[PDB]
Amino acid sequence: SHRKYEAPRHGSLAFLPRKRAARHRGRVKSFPKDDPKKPVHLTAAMGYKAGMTTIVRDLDRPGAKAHKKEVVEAVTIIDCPPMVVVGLVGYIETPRG
Amino acid sequence: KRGAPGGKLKMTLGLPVGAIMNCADNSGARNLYIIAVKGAGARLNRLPAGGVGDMVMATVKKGKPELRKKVHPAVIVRQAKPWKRFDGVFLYFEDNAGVIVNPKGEMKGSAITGPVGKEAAELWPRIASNAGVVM
Amino acid sequence: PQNEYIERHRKLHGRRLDAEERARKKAAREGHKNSENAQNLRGLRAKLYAKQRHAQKIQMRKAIKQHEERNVPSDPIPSYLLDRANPTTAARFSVPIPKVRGISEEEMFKVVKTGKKTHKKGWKRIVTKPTFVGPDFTRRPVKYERFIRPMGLRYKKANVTHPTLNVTVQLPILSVKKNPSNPLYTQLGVLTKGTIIEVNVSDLGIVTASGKIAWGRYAQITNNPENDGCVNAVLLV
Amino acid sequence: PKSKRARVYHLTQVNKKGREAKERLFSNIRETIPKYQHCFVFSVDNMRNNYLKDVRHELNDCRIFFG
Amino acid sequence: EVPKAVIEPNRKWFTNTRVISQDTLQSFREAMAEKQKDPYTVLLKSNKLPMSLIRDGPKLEDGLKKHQAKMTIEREPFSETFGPKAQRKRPKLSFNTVDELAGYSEQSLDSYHARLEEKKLLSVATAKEAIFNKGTSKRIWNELYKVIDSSDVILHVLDARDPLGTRCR
Amino acid sequence: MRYIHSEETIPVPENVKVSIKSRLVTVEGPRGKLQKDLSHIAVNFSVVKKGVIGLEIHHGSRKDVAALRTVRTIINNMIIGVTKGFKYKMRYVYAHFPINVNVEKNAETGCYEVEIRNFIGEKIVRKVVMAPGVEVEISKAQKDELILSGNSLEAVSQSAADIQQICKVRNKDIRKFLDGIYVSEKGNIV
Amino acid sequence: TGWKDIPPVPTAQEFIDIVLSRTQRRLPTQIRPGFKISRIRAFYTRKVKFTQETCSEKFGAIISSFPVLSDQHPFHRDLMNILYDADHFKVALGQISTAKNLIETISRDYVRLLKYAQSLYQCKQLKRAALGRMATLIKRLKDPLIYLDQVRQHLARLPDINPTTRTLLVAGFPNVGKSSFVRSVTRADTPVEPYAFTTKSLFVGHLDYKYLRYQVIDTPGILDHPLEEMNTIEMQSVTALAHLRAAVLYFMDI
Amino acid sequence: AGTINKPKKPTSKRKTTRLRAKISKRAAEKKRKERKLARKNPEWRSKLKKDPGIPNLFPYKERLLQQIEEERIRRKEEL
RNA sequence: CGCGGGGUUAAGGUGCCGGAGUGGACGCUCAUCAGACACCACAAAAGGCGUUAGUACAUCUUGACAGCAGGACGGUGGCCAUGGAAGUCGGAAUCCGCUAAGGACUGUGUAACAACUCACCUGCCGAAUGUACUAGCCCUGAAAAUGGAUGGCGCUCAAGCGU
RNA sequence: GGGAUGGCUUGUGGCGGCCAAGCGUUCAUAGCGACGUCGCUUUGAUCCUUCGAUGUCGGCUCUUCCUAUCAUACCGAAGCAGAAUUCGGUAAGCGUUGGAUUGUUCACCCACUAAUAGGGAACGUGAGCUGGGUUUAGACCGUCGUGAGACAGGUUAGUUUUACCCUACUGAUGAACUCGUCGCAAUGGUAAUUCAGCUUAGUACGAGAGGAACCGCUGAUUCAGAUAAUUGGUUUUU
Ligand SMILES: [Mg+2]
Repeated sequence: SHRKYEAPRHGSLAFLPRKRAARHRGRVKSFPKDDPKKPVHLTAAMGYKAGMTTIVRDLDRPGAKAHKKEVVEAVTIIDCPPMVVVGLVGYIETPRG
Repeated sequence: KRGAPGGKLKMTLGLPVGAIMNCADNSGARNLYIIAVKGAGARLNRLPAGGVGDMVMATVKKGKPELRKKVHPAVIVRQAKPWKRFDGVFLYFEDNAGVIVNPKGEMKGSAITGPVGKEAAELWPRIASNAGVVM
Repeated sequence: PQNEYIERHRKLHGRRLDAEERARKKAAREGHKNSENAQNLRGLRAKLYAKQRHAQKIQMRKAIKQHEERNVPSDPIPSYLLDRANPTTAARFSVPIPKVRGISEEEMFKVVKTGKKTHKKGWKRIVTKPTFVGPDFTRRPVKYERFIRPMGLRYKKANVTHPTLNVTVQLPILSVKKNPSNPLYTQLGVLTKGTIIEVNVSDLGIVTASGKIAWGRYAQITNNPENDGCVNAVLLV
Repeated sequence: PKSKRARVYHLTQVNKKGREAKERLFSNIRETIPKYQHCFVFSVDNMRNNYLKDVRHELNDCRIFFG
Repeated sequence: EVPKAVIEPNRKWFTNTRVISQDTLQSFREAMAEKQKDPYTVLLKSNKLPMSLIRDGPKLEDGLKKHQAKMTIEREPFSETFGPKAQRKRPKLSFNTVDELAGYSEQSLDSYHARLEEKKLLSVATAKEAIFNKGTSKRIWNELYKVIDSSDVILHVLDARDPLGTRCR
Repeated sequence: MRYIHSEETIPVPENVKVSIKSRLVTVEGPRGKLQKDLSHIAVNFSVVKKGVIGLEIHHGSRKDVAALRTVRTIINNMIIGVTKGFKYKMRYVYAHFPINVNVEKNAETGCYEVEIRNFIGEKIVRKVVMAPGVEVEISKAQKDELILSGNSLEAVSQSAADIQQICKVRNKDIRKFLDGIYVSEKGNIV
Repeated sequence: TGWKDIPPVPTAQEFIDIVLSRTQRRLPTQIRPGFKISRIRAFYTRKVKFTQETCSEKFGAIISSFPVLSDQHPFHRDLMNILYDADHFKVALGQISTAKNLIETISRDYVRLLKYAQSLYQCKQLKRAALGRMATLIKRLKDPLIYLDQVRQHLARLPDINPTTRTLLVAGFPNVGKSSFVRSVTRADTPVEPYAFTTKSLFVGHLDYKYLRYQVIDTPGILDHPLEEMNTIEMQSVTALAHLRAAVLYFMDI
Repeated sequence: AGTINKPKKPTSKRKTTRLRAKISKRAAEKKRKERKLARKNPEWRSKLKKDPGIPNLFPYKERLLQQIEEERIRRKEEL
């Protein structure tokens, strides 16, 4: 018979299976859609997570309660030494992708 | 219009249903017993709770006798559970206390004993008009 | 606004500019819409729609027949009885229902179980059909009450129809004369179909040939009270 | 043909005339022929013709057919 | 076992089981006229009688206001009173002259003020506690009616400190 | 019942050139050209006479025979569109807030764009893009009138219906709130 | 305030359709003969109780929404008597309350019978009997429901007259300028026309004098005959003159 | 309805043996019952049924009626 | 009904799974989960502006059905009633004239009128139609709860239905 | 020793009379008969009439499904002025709560809320945990019985205690293709939800009381995925 009291699901089925990642480095599943009218640019970069710290921000958010006031926010520092470009891969379109 | 105020930022709720707070005005009541919180959501087994500036429904357990038979709207002006403001300041008061109001937010009493919270003062203009000190 | 303000606005400003043509087009599509409803609705909604449309066709046909026949009391009553609502008014001493479905004792009574052990005593029987217990009734003690006639199934009145006068009156029950299935059922006063009961006919105003007032007569139950919640009877006249 | 226009039954007093009106017109014309000396033919083309009532009233000694 | 449920033809089914004469009816009417109530007498066995012919009729005021509503509806229906096909033109008034209207209006105002004062003399409140509903449950009253159906004598017990308070009318 | 032969005829004016190939009808006149693919209907086209187009169905059911009337009316509407044109006059009416209608012609697409503002005091800007070949003009003879003209009756009437349907009064009594843009006249340009 | 918050009153057939659709669609419908008899009894008892509760809440809304003429100001009481025949008003609401009580009694009787019913067929017959008797009782209310819906619409469109405030009451014969005066001093949209009895109901407008709110009441005209010959249209004006403590402006055309 | 994008549970046309046997048994029982009711039927039935006749759209109906008159006169003369 | 070889059939089948026909003739049906082993129930004299075949009655070049252009009148604002009510809030009557035809009116409308519209008639046009039933096939004619069943794929001048 | 009604059901009563299109019948004018109709079953009252457990349910945790939709989204109609609604349609995407009450069919009250919809997968018997129907042995009271004892009953206390197997599920390795790096994407899963405030605007609308919405802006509720700068908590940093 039915549940006497309704309750939503614990957890999301979108993130199944709850297994270990197949690689240590994160995979870009999708890149932004190419527009040939745009100037040439790169879509991604790498860095190393160093830690986090605290800031004070001077907020300019009209309509908000903390507008023209100071707010304390958490921020994460990513150490980013410059990358080195060493290669070029070409991709064609096929009926299999 | 229900008594839940608009333009309130998220804060740590310190007073669930069943909590007895002090009565900070001179309406005659000495304490307020929470039985409901305005604007509370629906969730299984979760007790409704409110913070400073929230409206609750409270009965009087101790005080003037003709106040003891009704359920009054009240605004929580002080809480003892520490909470954070947007300037990064964590703070708390030494007691939990509220004031009896009507659903329009106007106070039953005429004076407030002790300080009130900035959230309560900014959300209810009559409490800011009847407060002697705002912290 | 006050009083007929929508009518005043209607007079001062008119309609929307497309209202007449729009209603004309909708009334024109109404036939296709009816056919789509007839062929596309499902379930109880479709059944109710079909029944309603059948009724509409019947009254439409009646109206057309009356318009075709445009160009073409029963019993004698006195003038003081004219224009009032009068009833229509329509050896072998056989009852109108000579035979009904027989009721076995297993259907008639159910076993009431007693005791605290897993094995229960089963000597009590509960009467599962409506009964008439009579006046000045006091229930037997529970230690000596084999037959249980529950209070919620007890009846005192019946809707009795007079075949000659064509009137149905609610009358008190005087006694149960004969249950056709069992003399035990007659003794218990069970009110089932085909049962002969005695009814109080004082309200019907029956006077005998000697001038006496007949206030008790016989009726036969013509329904199933256990299924209907009411006792319906016809006077044996 | 299941798909057809629903013919409207008019719940009004006046019915269609039929052949009886034609025979009545025949009999009226054939009985008004021997009673008069002249038979004029007149035309009212692309006209409202509601003044023929006034013409009939003014020529009360004549007979007018407009069938 | 399913029995044969059959009713034989019989002349007794078509006769009058109980009859009464007019003299007997008049005697019983006089008997109820001279009836008095005695607390020290008990009823042991009722007499089967046509009580609708012996009991006196209801009061004329009761018999008139019992039928006033249907009488008004028969005199003038709902559709002729108010609606798109209403034909009502004159109202029903309790006054006939201007002086009667003035007196009726001032009496109506006085009565309205008096009723307002009576209602005035007579935050939301908390719900009544469920303990004060005790003694009114369906199980308890099933028990009471079961005992009443079972018993011939009923001892109604009253506290001597509050007899009319504890009396169950 | 299957009918052996059914025939329809379309007269063609002298200033019209009609080319039908593989049931693709191209109609040319003074006002331009119109094109319609009618390959979803089984029909035989022919020239039965100078200036008459014949339509035949052989061994067709009643439905197939009846479709020829639709084809006849569609081709006649194409002919009327390339000779006289089609014109829909719409009127916008208001009670309190004047309806602000701006008509522009987009450069890269070539279609007209109609912007509607202040409809019952709303701050949103409604924008309707016309079908190609439809010209919209704010009238100067009368007050609060748009004129949509073209060769395609389908395009002109659909653009008029789009303008009519974008300005719907919502959640208000339509007996009291009469605001909107409605088609007032339909006819030919010439 | 007014009387615009009365919920709409359906006809008898619409009432039956609404209640039976609620019973059919807000409860489960599938019961099986092979189930336990307690389960079958619970199913049909729930059907009967839900039907009665829907009827009871609709009837109680109708009863508690309409004005109580015993509790009104005498002006409002006499105005409602002129407009709607207070006798018919009270008879209609009494019929509604009597039907509500009878439906509750039928529900209690058939629930008590369903406590003792022994099979699904008998339970079904008892449930259908209860629902049919309720439908018959609703069908016997055809004319009061139509009358009460009409009265509800008229009450919703009635103007709001405060009987204990500052008020000008304009009276007289027709065609003397009463509505012209009320239009000139207030914002009320009372029509002005040259024919007699243009105004057939009480109209009210408002004005400000020395920072105070005054209400002005335009009335239908009154003719010169005794009150037994006055119709309802003139008796609205007579009621206003008789029960409203006002400043009377009697208009005359010389 | 949203049947195309979101269809519901299909209705099975696959019968079961128990349902087939029950339907056949009930059909045979109904046949026997209507045979019994036809035997005990109280309704009046004509000895000779009302014959529909000759269709109007038959082209030779009139000459057939001419014939029918000819055999009735011939039988009257012979008898 | 012994163990085998060959031949021929019954019931049932021949689009593939599967041996045998995308066999032949004439038709019918398009289903938003058709139908293919149905007969019983739902279920009724049931509802369909689906599609075809019939039966009966009726109109029709003396012009039928549909349309378009016009007429749709006079006694008369018929009687009673109503603050008002003129065909059109109601109650009851419902006739005559002119007629080619027009109701003491079918609806919209007016406070009441006015005005429009319908019934009916004439002009234009042009040849077959209207109504009600019957028989087929198709749709609806009530359904819950894991994802599934004409055995499955699938099949639409069939690989469905009748012979 | 033997055992452990079902293509059922759903929304509209029964009895009695009358009418009745039609079906029959026209050597008998009977009989069936939908649609209906008529009889029985308080002037808004009363509150001094609650009418019988043989049939037993719960609660927790948790997953999914149905739609017969309570709310949210869109649409049709209503004297629907506005506001708030009512009736109905498509729709299961997403939610559907916190408590009191056992001198009792535990069902009804209270509040919060957008709303606090109804069911199935058990109850057409049935090993998760734990309370009532419920009932071994001890004991008491009431009824019956001469008694052993039994019950119309009421009360108290009271023994079942797997998993390491197969499968399913959740995770984790992995042989064969030399090892490794960078990738593709068949298929399976899939995610967000509701309210409030500022503005529009005291504007449209309204006699008055009152009183919206689109676009734009800012927060919060429920859910989901992460994280430890800060604040709390935790201390075998012994
Ligand atoms: Mg005037």
